[PDB]
Amino acid sequence: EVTPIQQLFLIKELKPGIARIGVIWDKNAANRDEVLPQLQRASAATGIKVVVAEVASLQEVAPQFRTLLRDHQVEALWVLEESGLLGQAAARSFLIKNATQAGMPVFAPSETWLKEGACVTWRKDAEGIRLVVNKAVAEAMGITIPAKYQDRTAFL
Repeated sequence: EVTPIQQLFLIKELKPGIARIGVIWDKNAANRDEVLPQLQRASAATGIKVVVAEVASLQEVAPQFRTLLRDHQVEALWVLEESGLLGQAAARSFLIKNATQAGMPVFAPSETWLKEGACVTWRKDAEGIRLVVNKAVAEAMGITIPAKYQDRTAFL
């Protein structure tokens, strides 16, 4: 319900200064032809370069993540859905741990990721976007809440 471009504009204010972000995309997720060109348009609109790494199985997750880190030097990890592989505990734990140990916040699609170490997720209410924030991690990662959302932010 929060669109990819709305998400990337939020990310721009949550981690200000960010210039490169990494997306891990499940090749078996729905809507690739919609989401993936929207990411490139979001990139041009926001000024943040978006690099997408696609994965089909757990053995692809680790090498693809390292490509994002060494080849592209991304500054955050962004996961847009968790219907399949990214909804598995093994993939979720791997991505959060290796992102965190690289100094990268994780912007995640559900509170399950927050319960495991991700920084921020979001929801759309009648009064607009609301943020859900892992207070412990977000404080350590230097996440900043835009002024409009100060009153629309819940801690896990």
